[PDB]
Amino acid sequence: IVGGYTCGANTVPYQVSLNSGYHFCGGSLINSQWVVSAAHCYKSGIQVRLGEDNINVVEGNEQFISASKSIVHPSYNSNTLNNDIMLIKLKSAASLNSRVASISLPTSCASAGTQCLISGWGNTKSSGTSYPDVLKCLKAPILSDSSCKSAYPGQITSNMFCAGYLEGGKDSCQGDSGGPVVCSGKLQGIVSWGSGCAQKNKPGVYTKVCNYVSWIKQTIASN
Ligand SMILES: NC1=NCc2ccccc21
Ligand SMILES: [Ca+2]
Repeated sequence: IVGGYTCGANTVPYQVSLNSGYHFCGGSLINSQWVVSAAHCYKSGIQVRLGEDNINVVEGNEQFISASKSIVHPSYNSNTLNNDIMLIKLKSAASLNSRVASISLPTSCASAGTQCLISGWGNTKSSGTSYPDVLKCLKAPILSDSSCKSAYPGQITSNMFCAGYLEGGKDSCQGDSGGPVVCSGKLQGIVSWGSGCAQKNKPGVYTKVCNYVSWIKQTIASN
């Protein structure tokens, strides 16, 4: 997260870290057994880390749970990042509490201009590299589809939206992928891609979760 702020420990209790020896992506807890992330975060041997603030220090509220299965969206296209969504099932259910909590799925899509909370442990610099140990947060509005498509001609599908600031300075970044965009208490986005981080006229691009609610619900009911 570039241009954001330190969230505060466990203030984003649905935020998870995906670990394969090291943090490599975010995700969102949607019930005690299931996490949503980005398809481009797929790999084998994922451990889901819940209740994290400093990802390099055991502070006492973490739960570390191996994935038993991962399900990449059937239409995911790794070339274009269309349908950049996957589901991860936990081998044992998380113990839900104030610091480990699920986030609700959309009941409809959200409007342009709606303010959202984006969070993650990704790079905090727009030029160069610095990775935080503690979770970072950013408040950012959903941008109009025309501003999104103008920024990324030929790359935006109906399964993507942009959020952030056309002036730059505030954005998600590498290492935030798979994490949440929460608007009005609903998981409306998954951190997906962008051109650079926090650059003018290049806002972040997010998977449009509201298009996937039926797929999510049916997939988790059958797995
Ligand atoms: N907003 C983003 N710009 C580049 C990038 C990489 C990975 C996730 C998000 C972004
Ligand atoms: Ca920790």
